[PDB]
Amino acid sequence: ATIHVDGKEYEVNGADNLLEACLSLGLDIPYFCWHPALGSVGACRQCAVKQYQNAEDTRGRLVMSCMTPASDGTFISIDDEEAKQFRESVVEWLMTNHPHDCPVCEEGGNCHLQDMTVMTGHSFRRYRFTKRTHRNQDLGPFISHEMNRCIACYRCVRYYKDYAGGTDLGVYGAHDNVYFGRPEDGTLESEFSGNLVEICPTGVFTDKTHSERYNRKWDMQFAPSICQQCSIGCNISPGERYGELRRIENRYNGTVNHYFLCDRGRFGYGYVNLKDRPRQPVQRRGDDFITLNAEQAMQGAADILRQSKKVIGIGSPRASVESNFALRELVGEENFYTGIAHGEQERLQLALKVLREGGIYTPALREIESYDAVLVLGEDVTQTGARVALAVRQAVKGKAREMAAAQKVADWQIAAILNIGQRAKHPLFVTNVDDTRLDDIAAWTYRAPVEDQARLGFAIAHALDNSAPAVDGIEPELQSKIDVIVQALAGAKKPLIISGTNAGSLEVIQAAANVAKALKGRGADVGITMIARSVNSMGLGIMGGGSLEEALTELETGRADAVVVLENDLHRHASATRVNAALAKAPLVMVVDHQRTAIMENAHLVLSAASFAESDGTVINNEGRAQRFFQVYDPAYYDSKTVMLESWRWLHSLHSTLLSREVDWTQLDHVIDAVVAKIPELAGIKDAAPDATFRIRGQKLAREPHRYSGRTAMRANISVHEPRQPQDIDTMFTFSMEGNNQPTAHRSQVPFAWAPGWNSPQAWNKFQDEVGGKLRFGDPGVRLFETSENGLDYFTSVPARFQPQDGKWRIAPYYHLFGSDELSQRAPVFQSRMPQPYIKLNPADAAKLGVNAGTRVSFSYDGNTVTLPVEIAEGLTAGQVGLPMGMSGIAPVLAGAHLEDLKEA
Amino acid sequence: EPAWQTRDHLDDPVIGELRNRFGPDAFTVQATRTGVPVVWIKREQLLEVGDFLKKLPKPYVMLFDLHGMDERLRTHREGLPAADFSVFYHLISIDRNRDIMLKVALAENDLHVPTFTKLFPNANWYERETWDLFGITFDGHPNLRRIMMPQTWKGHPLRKDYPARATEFSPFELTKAKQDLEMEALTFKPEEWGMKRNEDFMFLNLGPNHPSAHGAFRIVLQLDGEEIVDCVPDIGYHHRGAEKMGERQSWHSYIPYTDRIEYLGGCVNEMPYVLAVEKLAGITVPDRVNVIRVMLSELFRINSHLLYISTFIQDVGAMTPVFFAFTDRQKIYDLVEAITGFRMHPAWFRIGGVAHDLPRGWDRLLREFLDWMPKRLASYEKAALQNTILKGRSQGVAAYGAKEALEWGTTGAGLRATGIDFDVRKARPYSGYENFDFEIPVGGGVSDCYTRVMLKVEELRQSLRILEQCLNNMPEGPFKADHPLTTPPPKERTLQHIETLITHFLQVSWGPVMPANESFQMIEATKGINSYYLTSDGSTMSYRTRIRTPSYAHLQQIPAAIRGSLVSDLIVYLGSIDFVMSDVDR
Amino acid sequence: DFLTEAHLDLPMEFESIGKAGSRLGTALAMAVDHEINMVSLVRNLEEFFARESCGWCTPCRDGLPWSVKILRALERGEGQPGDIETLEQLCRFLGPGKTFCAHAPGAVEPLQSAIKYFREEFEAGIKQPFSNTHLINGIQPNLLK
Ligand code: SF4
Ligand code: SF4
Ligand code: SF4
Ligand code: SF4
Ligand code: FES
Ligand SMILES: [Ca+2]
Repeated sequence: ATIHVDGKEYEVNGADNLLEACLSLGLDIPYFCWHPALGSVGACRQCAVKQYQNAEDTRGRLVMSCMTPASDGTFISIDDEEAKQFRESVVEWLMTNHPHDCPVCEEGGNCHLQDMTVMTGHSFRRYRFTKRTHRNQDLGPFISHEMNRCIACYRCVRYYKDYAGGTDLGVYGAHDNVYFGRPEDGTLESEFSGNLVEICPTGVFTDKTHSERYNRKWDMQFAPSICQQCSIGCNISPGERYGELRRIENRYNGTVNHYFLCDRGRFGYGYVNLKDRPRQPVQRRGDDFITLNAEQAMQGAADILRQSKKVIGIGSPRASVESNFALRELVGEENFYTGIAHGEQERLQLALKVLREGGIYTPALREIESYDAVLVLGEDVTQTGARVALAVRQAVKGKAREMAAAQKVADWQIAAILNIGQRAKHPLFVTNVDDTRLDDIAAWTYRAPVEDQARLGFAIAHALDNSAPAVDGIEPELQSKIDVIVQALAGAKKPLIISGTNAGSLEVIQAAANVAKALKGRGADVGITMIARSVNSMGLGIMGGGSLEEALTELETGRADAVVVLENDLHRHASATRVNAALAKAPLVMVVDHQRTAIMENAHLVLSAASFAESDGTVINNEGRAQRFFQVYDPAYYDSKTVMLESWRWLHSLHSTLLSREVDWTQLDHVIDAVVAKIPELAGIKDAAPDATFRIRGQKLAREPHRYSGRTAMRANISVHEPRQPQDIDTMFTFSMEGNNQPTAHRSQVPFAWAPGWNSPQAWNKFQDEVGGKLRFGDPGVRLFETSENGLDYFTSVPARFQPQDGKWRIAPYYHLFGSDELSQRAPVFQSRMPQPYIKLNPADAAKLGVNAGTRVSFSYDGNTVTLPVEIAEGLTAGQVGLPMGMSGIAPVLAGAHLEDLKEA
Repeated sequence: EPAWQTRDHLDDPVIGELRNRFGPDAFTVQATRTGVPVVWIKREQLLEVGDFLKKLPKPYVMLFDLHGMDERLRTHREGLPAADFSVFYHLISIDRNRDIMLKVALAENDLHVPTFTKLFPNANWYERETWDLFGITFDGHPNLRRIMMPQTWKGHPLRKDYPARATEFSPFELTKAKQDLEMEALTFKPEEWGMKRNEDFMFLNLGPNHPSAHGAFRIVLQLDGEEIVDCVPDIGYHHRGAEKMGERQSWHSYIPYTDRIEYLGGCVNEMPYVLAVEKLAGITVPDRVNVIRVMLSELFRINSHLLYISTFIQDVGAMTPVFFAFTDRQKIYDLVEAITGFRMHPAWFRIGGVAHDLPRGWDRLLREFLDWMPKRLASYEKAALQNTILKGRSQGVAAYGAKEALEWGTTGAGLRATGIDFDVRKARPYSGYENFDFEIPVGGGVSDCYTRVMLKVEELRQSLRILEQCLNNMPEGPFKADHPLTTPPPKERTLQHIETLITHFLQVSWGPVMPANESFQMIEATKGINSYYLTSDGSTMSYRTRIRTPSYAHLQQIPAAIRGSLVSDLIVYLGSIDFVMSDVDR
Repeated sequence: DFLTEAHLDLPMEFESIGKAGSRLGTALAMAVDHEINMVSLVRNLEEFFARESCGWCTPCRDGLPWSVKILRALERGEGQPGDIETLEQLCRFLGPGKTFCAHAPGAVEPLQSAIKYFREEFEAGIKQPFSNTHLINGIQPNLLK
């Protein structure tokens, strides 16, 4: 398609509207109510241009560039006098009721309305009358509400209802008294409600967790990082001021997590700012806790490790690839144990075998939205992999998208698309032990135990392909539902099967693999997605090693007299009493961690490791994509006594001091090269990000904006002399503003989006090749493995049906986005959002036990009696008791286990 | 058509002459807001174009400026030849009252240009600075050594990949070995500086500590007895990195740094920068703004000229007029403090106007100064300036004609004492200087020390006349333009209107967004012609800030004019130039 | 749009009333006598149109109340200079294609027809000088001439 903007010819896409096409060309058109992820509605009337019928036309007519397709031979003008006057008039009309609030507004300096007021050239007020006002609502602990600043652009309601699928936010009222919020005061119930702080172009919805310790955008030190709160691996921009992690912003990755994060990643960063974190190496000597610096810590640790007869290392899926590899090199490959349980490791290795050996393509997070039917087996996606649930919602709305496409309606005209596809949607079949948050859009939901969900998957795979093993004992109603699922999956051009290791069942993963293989054998374009547990679960599975139980037996038998635990609390993967006894028996325990865990009391040496905000490294997400996260700030810049290093730095220096009695720390690229050389399965992490010698025309990449302030006063209370700027020898970024952050710079890692005239998160449009697409020079991250040429065989281990045995209670896992993650519960802002710890019971089981809803019952697990209140779960199958996984005192390894003497306290 | 409009200047006769001489495809005409024809010339034709411009019927006789630009980070290079670096040559024809900017594009690896010193001798120091700050080598230079930074310096400071701030570098540690090594570097060696040495040529060191108000600097002197056979000035001891700070500060926040370029000039130094930024922004200031800026420029011009005359008289040997001239400076300082709130660096001019309105009672203080000044000036003349000992120390000392002033880029009183009537306020009028009735004094043809001092006295009297006209006719109106890019907006509308608050919020935090263009403004400063050449890449910071100062030209003209004279003649010549080392180094 | 006595001899067709600068509409004409002030009538019309906006799109929702407040100021004689220019710009920028639907063009048709035909009644409301800012002590204002 050929367009002519202000007499200049451009080649665009005819399927795009004029606004996104002109923004992709670098032209500036003001806009409020259009979003690339949400489509065009024509509400704010800000994107007006002047369209001409032909080339020799002078009058023209004001059209809206978001509502006008960028067809071939189009003639428009942006800098026309009438279009400029109308855009300034629209800004003026929006400014008639706006409060004089910019100094006391958290959106100041980050405001789209500020940028568009300046861009339209409106700086003189002639409106002399009153301004309308609105009371505010309490929207919970994460979102702060201020309705006076609203411009009625309907972005919040469109995102929250059409895109996110939420129900409790809406628009109320009339002509100029439109109110946007909840019908009553209460917490916003959506798991993706935190994206409202970037969706809203004004300061109506603001980050309250950031608003506590608020600082402006220009004062932030930003980094490109990966969110560590689950396995999806969404790209984030952590921003820091005065030595504390101030905010998490969404970093655009067109392949993974383009515009949106979930609430756990956006608000669960508060564990970094905890005051109980280790900041210096501490050595235990009797009842004394001697604080050392790094050199004598390495010397002492080297002597005690050299005096030991066998040293073992227990890793974690929390730690990066480099840190786990450094521990594995320090203790040896045969003495390296993964920090997860045997069942967790078996499920994770089976998921990895399915992903990189099953011959079925694993889609990216953005690619999930283009699938025609979704079957979720066992995995509570909204509570474990929430962004996959959001992409599943988009894939479900794909049917309305294609129905509107069949009527020659453009893909950006979202209102007509939703009008045509009223309630028709792509098939979604979710299985769980109880209700999920995807039940409102699911074609079917199966509330059953994990054995029954696995049997349903095996029956689906057998009905799709008769070479798969059959299931005997299917009820006719269950057979009818299986036939419905099979008829939906067989007629889908792009079926998608989503499972994971959080269900606590190997057979669920086997059934999902069988369904994917049966769909692949029919020639369908089937994709499979496995949801892991932690941020680097896939990387720890690829690296491999023994389980935690083998390490505990090695400690208990006396064969290992020294244990090095890397960033693992060890209570989430095994029983606490066994771990405590095995660690107390060992004469040397060294815990390398950034959080104050419970096993540090028995630890002889504690190494103050760095979190993701203070370290660089590589993490492998659930799809096998290696992603590099970069250090945000130097911990020792403010507190000069703080000795907090990277975990791989700690362990590599320890290995060097053990081998040659000299302290060499590392460079990060050396550890990357060591990983690539020693582990050929992790050889793709070299190309995840360029090395520390990468420059943009000779200069580094800036972590903080060019208008960063306070440089001669941030440390003036400690010392009036300005200290040395922190040097970054590990990566290509610099701890200063003397770098490159141009939108046209040839790079893939963007610490933050800023353009002249675009201070809001809309500068990502300037940082993309086309608006709403990918990054201009490719998205960061590289897939570790390609799709295999040949697949697996059918798993013939069909489990027997769930039999409720008397006196034993099967623990059904319940996951919560706020509470199940290990580090997110440590964030103090989560405790208001974290649920109370209950236990779920069937009505029949509660009536048999004589217990009501809310009464306290006590159960003993591994000789430990604990009491919890009771809810009555209607969808939970009898013979099962429902436990919330990852909570205080409930380890995630309890999923799929059994319970004894569960009785009323 | 407004004066800030983008023009290609294809109607200039020099463009047609170059078309008829070198051909249409030989060069590229660039449309800028500089007001000058910008011609991108190929490198191998640069000396041919220079010869052709030097041999025109009305020739381009003065190399106004010569410097470089790092074009690697420049994104908006539409209509421009492909370049990693560029070298620009600003040349002035006074007979036509026109000027032209030649530009030579350079790749990153082939950073060599033919030297321009065979056509203009000021290209020596200009190319030495261009090599020092950008690494561009000039083939055929007599000595291409560093002129701003020490010889033991690594890297070129004005490149875009060079870190600007000292906090980026390690803090300054002075050890014994470091002190010895840097003291060895400052030692003078006859062979390295191109002295080209008789068993009697002794060597003399003047600085670098300097007992005068105009900076600290060195002159190394080759002496036959008392006669100066050769000399080369050593500068760079006062280098503040002001252009690198221009690339480091926003448009609004750079104005205090523009103040300290010529620290005896103040608002005179602020004027060309804000005029060039207003050209970039498309801002035409109202008439009251123009009259206020003219009034403050003339006040600071009288201050600078008073200090210059007092310092010259003190350097001759009479020490009382410095006391009285600093009392008159205190009267000027009273008025300037009342208007702006500061004495020497007011930083009071703004993009689109001035920081505040004139306070109530400014006319009273201007009346006291206008009544005070002329009797004091007449007493200065009768007590010291007509003294025959001062005349013997000054008349005929370091004299040059129109050709030597033109070939060395000398401007101000040194140029006008050669008889050349070239003042910026009358040739290329700016800031409403065409509405003021004043005369431009000129000399007889010879630029003595005494002739320059008497000319500066005459411009002091003419500035008093301009101040009287400003006092009698000051318009009633706004002190700031009504443009959306007026930085900052008027304060009360910021304090009670949300759109004005938004404009102020974004203009003082992120900075105002100048659209990507090039602008240029030259003004008649207190010491000559001062110019700002500002390249904007569409951001809130300057992509390139080039500050041309006349003191650079005068310090470069010193060895040609003081050769064959005495050391006391050199002291008198230094006292009669009206320079400062911040102007030289900046 | 309002029409005068000279337009009374016009056939009630779409093309005939359209060529006079008005619309045939529902063809139910409403007659205004000499006792009715045009400013009060247009204020009533714009108050109806401003309170019956659906709130979707910016120009109607945020410019009809501005016209209502300007007409209220003109009704009590508190009008300031530039009010009628603001009303004319509100007419021009709320026409067809500028708003999401046709409610606001029909809103601004009576306002522009009354400004065109009965401007002397709108001139009578402008009595006070224009004042948007109050004095702030210690800051000299920008006296825009
Ligand atoms: S939302 Fe934007 S325009 Fe409104 S008060 Fe906040 S910063 Fe100012
Ligand atoms: S609250 Fe924000 S996103 Fe919602 S309509 Fe108002 S300005 Fe738009
Ligand atoms: S889905 Fe997972 S990786 Fe993404 S923001 Fe949420 S917790 Fe972080
Ligand atoms: S013009 Fe129509 S769509 Fe726009 S706010 Fe008014 S009634 Fe609603
Ligand atoms: S962006 Fe087009 S009308 Fe809102
Ligand atoms: Ca580091």
